[PDB]
Amino acid sequence: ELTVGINGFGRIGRLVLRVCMEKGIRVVAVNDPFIDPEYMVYMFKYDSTHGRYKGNVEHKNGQLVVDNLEINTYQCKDPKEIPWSSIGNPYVVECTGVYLSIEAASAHISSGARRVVVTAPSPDAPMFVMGVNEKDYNPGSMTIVSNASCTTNCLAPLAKVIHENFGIVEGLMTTVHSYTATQKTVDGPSKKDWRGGRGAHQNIIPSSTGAAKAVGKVIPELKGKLTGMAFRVPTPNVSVVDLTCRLAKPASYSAITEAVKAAAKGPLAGILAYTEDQVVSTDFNGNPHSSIFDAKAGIALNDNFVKLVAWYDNEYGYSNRVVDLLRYMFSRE
Amino acid sequence: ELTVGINGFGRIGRLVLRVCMEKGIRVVAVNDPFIDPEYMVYMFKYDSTHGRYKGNVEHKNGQLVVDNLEINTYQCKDPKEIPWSSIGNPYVVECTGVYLSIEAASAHISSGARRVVVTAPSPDAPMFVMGVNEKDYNPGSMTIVSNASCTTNCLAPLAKVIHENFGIVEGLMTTVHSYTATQKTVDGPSKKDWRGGRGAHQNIIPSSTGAAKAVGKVIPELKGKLTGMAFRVPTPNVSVVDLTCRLAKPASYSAITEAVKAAAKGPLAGILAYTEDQVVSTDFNGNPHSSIFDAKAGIALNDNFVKLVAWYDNEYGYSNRVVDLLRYMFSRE
Amino acid sequence: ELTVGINGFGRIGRLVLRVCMEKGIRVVAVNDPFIDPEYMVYMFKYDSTHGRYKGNVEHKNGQLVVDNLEINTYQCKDPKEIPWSSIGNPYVVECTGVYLSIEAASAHISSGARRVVVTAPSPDAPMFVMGVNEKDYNPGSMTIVSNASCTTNCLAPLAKVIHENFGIVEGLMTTVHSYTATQKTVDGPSKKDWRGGRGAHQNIIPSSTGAAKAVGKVIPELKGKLTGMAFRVPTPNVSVVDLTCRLAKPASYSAITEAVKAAAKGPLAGILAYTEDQVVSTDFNGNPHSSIFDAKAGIALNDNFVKLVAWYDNEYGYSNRVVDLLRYMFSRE
Amino acid sequence: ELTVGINGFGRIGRLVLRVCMEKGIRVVAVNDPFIDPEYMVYMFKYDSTHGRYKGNVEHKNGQLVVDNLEINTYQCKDPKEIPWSSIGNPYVVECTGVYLSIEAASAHISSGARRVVVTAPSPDAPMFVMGVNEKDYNPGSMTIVSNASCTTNCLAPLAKVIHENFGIVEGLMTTVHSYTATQKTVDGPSKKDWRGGRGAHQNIIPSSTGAAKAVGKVIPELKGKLTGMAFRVPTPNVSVVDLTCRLAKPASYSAITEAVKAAAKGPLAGILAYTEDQVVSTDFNGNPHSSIFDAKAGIALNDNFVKLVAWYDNEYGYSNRVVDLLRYMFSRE
Repeated sequence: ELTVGINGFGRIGRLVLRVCMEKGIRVVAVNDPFIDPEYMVYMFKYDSTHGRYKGNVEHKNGQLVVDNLEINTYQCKDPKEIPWSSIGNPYVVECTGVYLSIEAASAHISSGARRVVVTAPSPDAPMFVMGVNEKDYNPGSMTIVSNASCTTNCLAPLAKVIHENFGIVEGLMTTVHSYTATQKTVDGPSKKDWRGGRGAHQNIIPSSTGAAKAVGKVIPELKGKLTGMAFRVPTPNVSVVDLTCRLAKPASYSAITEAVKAAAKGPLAGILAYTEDQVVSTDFNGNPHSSIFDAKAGIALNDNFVKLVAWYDNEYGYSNRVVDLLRYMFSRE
Repeated sequence: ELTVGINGFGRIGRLVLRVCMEKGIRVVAVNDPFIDPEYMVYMFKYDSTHGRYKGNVEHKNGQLVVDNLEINTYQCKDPKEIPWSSIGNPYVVECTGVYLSIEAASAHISSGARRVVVTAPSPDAPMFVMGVNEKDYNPGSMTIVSNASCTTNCLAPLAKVIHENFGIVEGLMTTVHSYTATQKTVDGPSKKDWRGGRGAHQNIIPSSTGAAKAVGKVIPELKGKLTGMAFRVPTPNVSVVDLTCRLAKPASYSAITEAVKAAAKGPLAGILAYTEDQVVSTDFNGNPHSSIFDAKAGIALNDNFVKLVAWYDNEYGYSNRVVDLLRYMFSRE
Repeated sequence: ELTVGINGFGRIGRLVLRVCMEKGIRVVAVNDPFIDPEYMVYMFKYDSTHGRYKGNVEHKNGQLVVDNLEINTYQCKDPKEIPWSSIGNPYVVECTGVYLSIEAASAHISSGARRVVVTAPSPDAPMFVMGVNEKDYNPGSMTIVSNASCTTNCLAPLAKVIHENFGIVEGLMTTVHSYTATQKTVDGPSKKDWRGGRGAHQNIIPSSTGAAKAVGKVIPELKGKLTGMAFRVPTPNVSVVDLTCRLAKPASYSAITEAVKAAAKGPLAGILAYTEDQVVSTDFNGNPHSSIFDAKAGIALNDNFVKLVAWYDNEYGYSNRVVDLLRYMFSRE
Repeated sequence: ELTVGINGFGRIGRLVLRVCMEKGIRVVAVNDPFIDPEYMVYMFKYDSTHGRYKGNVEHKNGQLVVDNLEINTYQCKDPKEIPWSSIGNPYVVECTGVYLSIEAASAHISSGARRVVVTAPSPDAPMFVMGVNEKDYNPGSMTIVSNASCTTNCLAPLAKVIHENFGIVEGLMTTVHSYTATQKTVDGPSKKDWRGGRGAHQNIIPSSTGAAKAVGKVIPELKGKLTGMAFRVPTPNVSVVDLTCRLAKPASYSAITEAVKAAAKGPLAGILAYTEDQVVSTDFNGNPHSSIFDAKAGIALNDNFVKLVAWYDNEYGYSNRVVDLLRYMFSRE
């Protein structure tokens, strides 16, 4: 059926595997040049933020075995050398962060991948946010695709609802974001992101993200109407979007919440959720949604100028969307 | 000369004492119903975020002795019972957070305080931000005063510059704020701020603040043009203001930075500072400024819609302003 | 059958309720003077370290409703005024930390509690560690009992195995322990534990515990042979015991691990667990065991002098034991 | 006079530079293949744990300029290619962690370094702890030397005092240690230290250290009498030694503290310090001592079996000793 190969067994690769297991999608191979099979077992079995894997994990004859599913493993430094074609022609999830362009990722294709999903923004690959524009995917012309960013996946669904109901004249986004693997435990080297080299654990760290502007790629009507930035703070997971926007049509705060509520119950079900509870970040650790609107946290200056709040599990929600995109793409073959 | 009595030996009271020592202002008494003199020594001598006191601290004959300065100590539960009049008639810094109204704080006056500064917003007491409106202080009519909040003290100076140069049509503020003493180490009781009861250390915690709106009290032209909210995050000190505003007159980002730069060098010197360095929060721990503009962290969508970033040491900067206000008030007797 | 009333809805009270639900023990009432029913719902529904409650929680007609179980709620400041006798005569779990002595806790009895388990060490109430000395419980004479401390519950089972196999001549314990509700977010007041007032999140904090010595109360042969202390560190949950002991009979490290392994598989199953994996603290969050021996972390200088390591979820493991003690006590009526 | 070149501008290299400035030792060059001069300025100027550099730092003409001292900079990947001989023949501090053996470090020598101090334990280079065995240094035969580890530098001075006064029959050490640059922000790859790959900020992490055993290299009478291990915890700096030892001669706890006190006031002044205050870890951030004995934190089971506690700033204290070792070595030329 749908079969999946994963390149890179970092945080995304591992959670993607977990999600595939949960959604019953067959993973046929994992490739990582650095992480051997016995070590894969350990990294998958135990997880500091998401807990122990709820099934069984073992290594056998150079294979990763998860709940009796035997998964091939490779240690190729070059995508070109991965034998995708010898193990069916799976969809490939590209999680290394190193092959973002269509040209770079196309290496997978030449080695036998039927299609490729890049788990990061791409300079040129078509970008998709489930619930927003996946229907623009076209199998006739799109062999390599991007699932955008965790952040864009949180903001876009919310921007869609607000724009379609009220009209976003212009918006500026801040994401208060958990620290990540690219960061440092103590002040260390990060030569093209100096602030990002500073102790992740000790600091609030300003960061530049194209995540808000990129919404204009999945919602063309918003091109040039959004940008923003980030603060990385000392939490290990879960992040929050803080969107300040001016609306075309005037909207009471209650009209806004009612619109979001309706979207969550209906067309954006499973993508955008809604809460009125007095929640905090940990309440969304392990939440599969792309975006959870926080009604009570937001505030309006007036009917045309408002600040909207939405939570996202930047690891798990995004990983869930990657698998959702694979499934959708496959339904379109 | 100017003499100072301090009520409450919590974080603010202790740093205020430290600042008084640093600026050579004589503190004649500290009152706290709970913290005995020997314990005062310990709490003042050692500080997890601001380091050890750089001088000497001892207890002797029921007095706190700091760098040979003998300071009286009291343990009164009721301001009315504090013998201010018997030890000169000092200005009193009210740091308990419990006597915010003019009526409540007036207890100090009836017991002999010449004037009172409330180290928190007040329902009715006149509110002042040094560098913004202290000149509206009037000794003929104002015996009880408020130094506003740490947050308002960061935002107001910046809002002044932006408004006076370009005009703020409307603005929405978010402060990413370090956790505080009102918070909890683990999920515990906070019955009129449920989110604030959740583990401070584990969570990004949305919080409601009137700090942005209160800017309209010190800058009347901005009444009704500002509001905002907060996220409390797992850092012990230093916070950051994130102001999204629409400007009347169009302003390039460089025009904005040049205006702020000029204010810092001139009329707002010692209050508002300016940086273009790749800074993070810890870089401002122990900074005495009310607000440090971060040129490179901010971002503009266009000449009329911008997001501006300013740092503040919510403990030390504010404590410095409290003492500055005392000194100014005294210069006006 | 067995029915349970819980006094105090703090971390222990809440997890005890959770465990009772999990093990099918009927809780008939919760008393807390400060936490109202609607707030109880919130505190139980969401948990920063243990995640959302996996069932349903609502408030109705002054009752807490958990998975359709209607639970009475009270707000009595005095145990004497709690109507235990009016709702059957349940076993009472005393979790406030305020009524530790037999005399203080007996208030529950006079108001109708059939028996009382104090979830903390008691100056005089008989103390029990499941798997070690519960069989010494006697329903004829013991109406008020203590479940000791989390720490003692981790150390005692391990000490039992080591003593019975090899003989502990003497031992010194350090527990590296997560911060707790008694600690402070920032340097604040703690007049009979000065170090414990210091910022929990910023500091390694030495602490005095009678937990190791108290093992001599549940294992009489070890009276006078054990003591120790603690370091509180910036983790929200899960702790670790570090036991340095001299052995009577010489024991290779492999002999030691084999003994612990056998104990875990057999007589101490469900109390003591055993691992040889490369684990860290988060791997034991939500673990119900009293003690998980870490084979590879320990180290021996020689056959008679060794350092042994055992993990414990100081919240959940202990809460499980409280309920286990209730069940055992009931089987003895 | 004494001139110093530093290889590697990581945490140690930077603090060593800071210390050299403070103690008036001339640093003539810094080499780092990755960190360019402009970036060096930034990394030295700002420090998350130790605060901003208290002087001036600039880059000019490929030179690092600190308080008007012009320092050469190089970007050589191979020690052999560093022009030590062209800039006098300085002592070289080897801080990369990559050239630990006499053979590897000798590359510095062949390129003109007069002597080399390795800022880490070495498989074969003579190891020194200031205050313990520096007098065994011999310039006739020792061109390459090691300053041992931060941990060994904390334990050895304390062990010396205890052994010389009472006799250590055997001891087991635990160090509760702050996380370091080798650790990871979130669960990531660490193939020869699996536990050390786990999130540093979320976890208590058991770690194997030869630091206690290595004391037998600087105090020969203790060879085979000491070993231990570590727990890495979520603090950015400052660590603590927890030494459990059996004594030959019986010693009251007061006898022990009196011995340490006398050692600190006399022969080990500037190396070992002594406190009876209710201290916590942050109280020692920026402390230059190798070891600060904590009298009140320790505990004795009896006169021959005791647990002793000593703090160390694992970054700054060690860096100070490196420079002290350089100075001592030079006094011996």
